[PDB]
Parts: sequence; C-alpha cells; structure tokens
Amino acid sequence: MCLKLNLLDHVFANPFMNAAGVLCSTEEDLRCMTASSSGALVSKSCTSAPRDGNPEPRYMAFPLGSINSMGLPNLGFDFYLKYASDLHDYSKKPLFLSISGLSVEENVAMVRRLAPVAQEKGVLLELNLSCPNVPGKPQVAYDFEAMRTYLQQVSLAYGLPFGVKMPPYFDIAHFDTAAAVLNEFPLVKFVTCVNSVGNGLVIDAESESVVIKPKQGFGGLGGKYILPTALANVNAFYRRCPDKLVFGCGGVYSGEDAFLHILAGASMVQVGTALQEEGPGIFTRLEDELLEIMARKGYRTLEEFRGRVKTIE
Amino acid sequence: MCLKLNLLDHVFANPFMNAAGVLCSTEEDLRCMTASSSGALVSKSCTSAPRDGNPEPRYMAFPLGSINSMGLPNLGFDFYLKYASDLHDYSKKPLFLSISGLSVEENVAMVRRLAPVAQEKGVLLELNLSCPNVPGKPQVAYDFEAMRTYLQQVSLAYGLPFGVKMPPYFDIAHFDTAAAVLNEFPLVKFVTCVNSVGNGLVIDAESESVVIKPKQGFGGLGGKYILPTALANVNAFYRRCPDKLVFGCGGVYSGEDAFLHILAGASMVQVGTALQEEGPGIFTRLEDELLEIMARKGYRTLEEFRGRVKTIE
Ligand SMILES: Cc1cc2nc3c(=O)[nH]c(=O)nc-3n(C[C@H](O)[C@H](O)[C@H](O)COP(=O)(O)O)c2cc1C
Ligand SMILES: Cc1cc2nc3c(=O)[nH]c(=O)nc-3n(C[C@H](O)[C@H](O)[C@H](O)COP(=O)(O)O)c2cc1C
Ligand SMILES: COC(=O)c1cccc(CCc2c(C(=O)O)[nH]c(=O)[nH]c2=O)c1
Ligand SMILES: COC(=O)c1cccc(CCc2c(C(=O)O)[nH]c(=O)[nH]c2=O)c1
Repeated sequence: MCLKLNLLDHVFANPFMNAAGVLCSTEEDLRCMTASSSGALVSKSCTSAPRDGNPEPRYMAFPLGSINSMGLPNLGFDFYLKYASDLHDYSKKPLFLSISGLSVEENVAMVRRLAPVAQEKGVLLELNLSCPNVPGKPQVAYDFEAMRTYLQQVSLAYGLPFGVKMPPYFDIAHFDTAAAVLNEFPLVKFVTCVNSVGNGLVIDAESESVVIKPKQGFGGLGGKYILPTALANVNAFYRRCPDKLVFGCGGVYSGEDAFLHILAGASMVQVGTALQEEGPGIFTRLEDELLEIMARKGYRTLEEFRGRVKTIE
Repeated sequence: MCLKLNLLDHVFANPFMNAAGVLCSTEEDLRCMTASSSGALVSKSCTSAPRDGNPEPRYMAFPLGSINSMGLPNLGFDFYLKYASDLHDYSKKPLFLSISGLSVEENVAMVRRLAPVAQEKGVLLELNLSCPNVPGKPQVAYDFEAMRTYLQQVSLAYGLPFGVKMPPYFDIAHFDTAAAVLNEFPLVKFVTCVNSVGNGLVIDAESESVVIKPKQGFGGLGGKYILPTALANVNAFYRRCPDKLVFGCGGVYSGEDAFLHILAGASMVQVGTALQEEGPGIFTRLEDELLEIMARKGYRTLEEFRGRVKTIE
C-alpha cells in the first residue's frame, strides 16, 4: 500500500509538499526539500528583482501556530527560473514555481519567460494573489475586478495550465463570487486554499509587546489557529470548481489533519508552519500517519474518500 | 488595586461580561448572568418576532474553541424590552441589549421603541452588524454602503449613544474604511471587536462528518482559534477611533487573555465560548487571574495599561 497519485500530467509519490515561503528560498532549501520524502516542492513566491524583505524579527511560532510579516524576501525570478531550468532534478519529484509580482505587468513579464521552461521541463506555475498593503486599495483576491484582470492577463501571456494561491474567504457570497471568477479561466487547473489568515496580532503578556517588528506587530497567521478556516475554503472551492483540483494548505501538523483536508476535497496537501517548526522529517511522519488512518478505515486509495466529507441530514 | 471602571455614564465592578448569544436567551439565563460576578451582561441579539433558529446540532465545542450556526433563535424583541424595562435589577450591574434585525427597517422599529426605556432605565444598545442582509450579499459590516445606511438610520431613529458589534476584518483596507465609516457617527460610542470568524468548517475524523447540521457544516468560529484575530481587530480600531471605546471579544479563557485584550485597547472584555463551556463561575476565576497579573506587574488600575501594547522600535 502506498500514497502515489497522478495529476496535472505528473506523477507524485504522495500528496505532501511544502507550503510556498517555507524551506524554499535558497538553493540549499530547495535541495533539502528535494531530498525529503515530500511528494513535490514549491519555490518561494518571487518578484522580478531580489528583495531583502522586512526588518527582523518578522516570523514567530507558538504552540498554536505562527505569525509572519516576511515582506516577500526572495532571490529574484532569475534565480528560481535558473533553478527550474538547470538545477532541479525532475526524476526526484515535481516542482512548482510560485510568482508574486507587485503589478499585473510584472507578473506578465515573469510568466512569458517561464512558459518555455514549463513546456520543456514541466515546472508548474502557482500564481500568488496576495501582496504587501497599498493604502487605499484591498488585496487583489479581495477585489474581484482586479482578480479577473490579473487572471485574464496571465492566462493570455502564459498560455499553459497553472494554479492560483488564494487568501481565505469568510463570507458565502465571496465564495460564490471568487469561484465564478476562477471558473471563467480554463487554464486555472488548480486552486490552493489557503494563504495565511491576514493581519492577526500576537502579544506577549510578560513583555507587553507585540512579537514581530514590521507593521506594528500585525502579520499573517498559520498553524492550528487556521485549520477550520482552511477546511471551509478547500471544501467551498471543491464544491464550486468541479473542473479544477483544490490543494489544501493550513493547519496540517499530523496525518489526521491531512486526512481532513483530503475529505474536504484536497488533491495535494501543503505544510507550512509545522514544516518550519519540525523540519523536513515531518514528511515521513505525515505519510505514516495518513497510511495508518487509511488502513484502520479500510481505504486503499485517496480517491476513495477525497471530497467525501459527510453532511448531516 | 482594583478592576473598577466607569464608562458610558455607568459604573462597572470589573470589565467582564458575557458575549452576546451566550447565556443570555431566557429570563432564567439573564438572572443567572445577573447573579454572577460579571461586571455587566448583554442580552441575546433579538429580532422583532420570536425565532426558533436553525435545526440541531447547531453548536459544538472542542479543545481549541467552537463552531456555531444558531440562526438567531431568540424570544423576540418585546421580551428583551420587557426584561430591560421591568425585570432587570440595575442596582446589581449594567445591562446591554443587543439587537440584530434582518433589514434596516426592522432595526429602526426596534430602536424607536428602545429609546424611551434607554433614557429612563439606562439600558445600553449594541447593534449587531455582523449579521445577514439580503441573501447573496455579504453580511452588513462587509458591505460599507449597507453599513453606512444602517448607521445613519439607526442614529436618526434612536438619538442616544449606542455601540456596534463588528465581524473580524483581515485586510488593512477594510480596517481603514470600516473605521472611517464608524467615525462619521458621533452617537456610536463603543465598538465591539469581534463577532465569530465567519464560515469555518470543523470535520470529525472518526465519523468523516461535519459536526453541525445547518449550512453543510459551515459556521462561525469562536474561542482559542480566534484570539490573535480578535486582538488585531481591537488594536486596529483602538488606534483608528480615538474618540470611541473598544470592547474586546474573542478567545478569552484566562485573566492573561483578558490582559492581552486590555493592552490591545479593550475597555470591556466579553467571554463567549469559554463561558458556554465553563459556566458563569468563570468570572470569579478571570477576575482573580487578572488581579494576580496586575499585582505581579505593579499595576493598580486598568487605565495604567489599557492600549499600552509596545511595538518593536
Ligand atoms: C515564513 C512564511 C513565509 C511564507 N511565504 C509565503 C510565500 O512566499 N508565498 C505564499 O504563497 N505563501 C506564503 N506563506 C503562506 C504559506 O504558504 C501558507 O499558506 C500559510 O502559512 C498557511 O499554512 P500553515 O498553516 O501550514 O502555516 C508563508 C508562510 C510563512 C509562515
Ligand atoms: C452559541 C453562540 C451564539 C452567539 N450568538 C451571538 C449573537 O446572538 N449576537 C452576537 O453579536 N454574537 C453572537 N455570538 C458571537 C459571540 O458573541 C462572540 O462574538 C464570538 O463567539 C467570539 O468570542 P469567543 O471566542 O469568546 O467565543 C455567538 C457565539 C456563540 C458561540
Ligand atoms: C495581505 O498580504 C500581505 O500583507 C503580504 C505582505 C508581504 C508579502 C505577501 C506575499 C508573500 C507572503 C508572505 C510574506 O512574504 O510576508 N507571508 C505569507 O504568509 N503569505 C504570503 O503570500 C503578502
Ligand atoms: C437568519 O439569521 C442568521 O441565520 C444569522 C447568521 C449568522 C449570524 C447571525 C447573527 C447572530 C449570530 C449567531 C447566530 O445566532 O447564529 N452566531 C454568531 O456566532 N454570531 C452572531 O452574530 C444570524
């Protein structure tokens, strides 16, 4: 018995991978993610030029999860493109490249260059619809006309199957609107739910201080705090986007949390805070634990229970 | 050393009270909250007509908090108005009456009727904006045009100081816009942050089932899941609404959580899930725990540390 699967025309040894931004910034990180037992890896979201990101401390974790305001530090698109084109060993596992340009034009410029490497090598694209705050305007994925623009422009410029990383939604009307926008675009083959829960605030009682330096302590939350929000979003998109795959991200620390994502409809399962805290060994534990739940229930395949969460009456 | 506060022209023995919807539906509930050591109580959010609410199970709790889709079950406005005018003992503690009409017209009708009792007895109004409007539109407080409408008409119909219960926000743009709307209305003297984190989904791994019946399992999240989100919202409004009070609500299980809310800027501190789970004995524990933290830090009153959370640099 094994957790092997095929999608987007690639084979994956198991449904696990890092979440974008975790253990994926440097050549050292990507090589370590490659050497792990993960099923796939995703590079850090990049911009055209390298960025240092925000002042430190800019990430902190706690028993129930993490807060970050990293500021999109990254080595620049040229570095991740070179990683995808010359350095990654595709015989080991698939690679996804996350892009997060600060304007539509910047995104269009990076995807035009990624297209022939995607054709030649099979690197897959994850378009990240989250960016640093611009006063007077909402996040792109919270502004449905801007979202529709980015997607129209990228699908035109890239011309190949790609995926989008979405922030969480909290209102049913927003699920219906966002999914309708995503469904206008046949090249969006996968949706990743969810990015960190925006602008939480952790305060330390002893020091009476916030715990990260940028943005007066405000930053995105991950880990145990966000599991039910992550499951709601995976399931909301699984139901509304029957012709796409959903990848689950948020709150995965155990094979049980992975099993819940898959029941909710997840095809791949990304690990962020728990990977940051435990290291790449977590992938062999997560495989063992999900296999163990499956055996106890009598499930031979992920397909037997994916998206089969039961409702009452 | 003391927990006493005077606000809104009332005196409160301590900052604790129930969160609306918890232990406040019936006369029996309200007399219980009155007999407890809470500094105040708020009645269940009511509609003009009595409501049975959604089918059960519609609330469930777990180690890290709760999920609910109650559907606004309540005994109807006439009951809560009668409780405020004839039954509540104001010599014990102040009363807030929460209203949550299904349309602006229903809100307006309630508050015209409330107004004479508010002037005579001193009951204080909390208008719930984290509430359904027209289906397929977002809840009122996530639609800034509907929000401005509700506040204009309620200000006019009521003519007295009131407060508003707000859903959590996740994007800085929303904090900016929401506070600017609120700051248009000088009768809005307090803002309660936050209502439940909307449409999460809790799944039970053993049964492979959702845990509440309404809305295919989707429901509002409370408790340990939402503390950082609640602290962010309290601090964001404390900073942006310098002429208003902020009441904090979300994730309070201990005097230490209360202490964080107050450093974030909370005046009153409300207790929902932990109160539902532990019962009204929680209020003596919370007061003890908060006084111990204060004693250890040398704080003699709440004003010494309210709003004084430190940032880094
Ligand atoms: C330090 C850190 C860096 C991150 N950077 C990115 C990023 O560059 N791109 C992105 O799409 N999401 C990024 N995220 C969000 C994660 O991909 C993930 O969506 C989030 O942490 C929720 O998952 P978790 O509960 O497993 O942490 C980052 C998260 C963390 C904690
Ligand atoms: C069973 C239940 C019923 C609730 N009903 C209401 C309500 O009627 N009006 C309201 O403004 N909020 C209501 N809420 C939200 C609580 O007031 C509170 O905002 C939310 O639970 C967050 O606080 P907590 O983390 O202490 O639970 C309810 C919450 C629960 C769990
Ligand atoms: C609401 O989004 C933001 O505030 C924001 C700020 C800086 C960078 C980004 C994009 C990269 C990113 C980051 C990051 O590099 O700070 N952290 C996350 O949790 N998710 C992300 O997608 C988003
Ligand atoms: C028809 O009214 C509703 O179905 C409904 C839905 C969501 C929220 C509300 C307002 C009451 C409320 C409830 C509730 O009664 O379901 N639960 C919460 O966690 N916060 C609330 O403010 C009503």
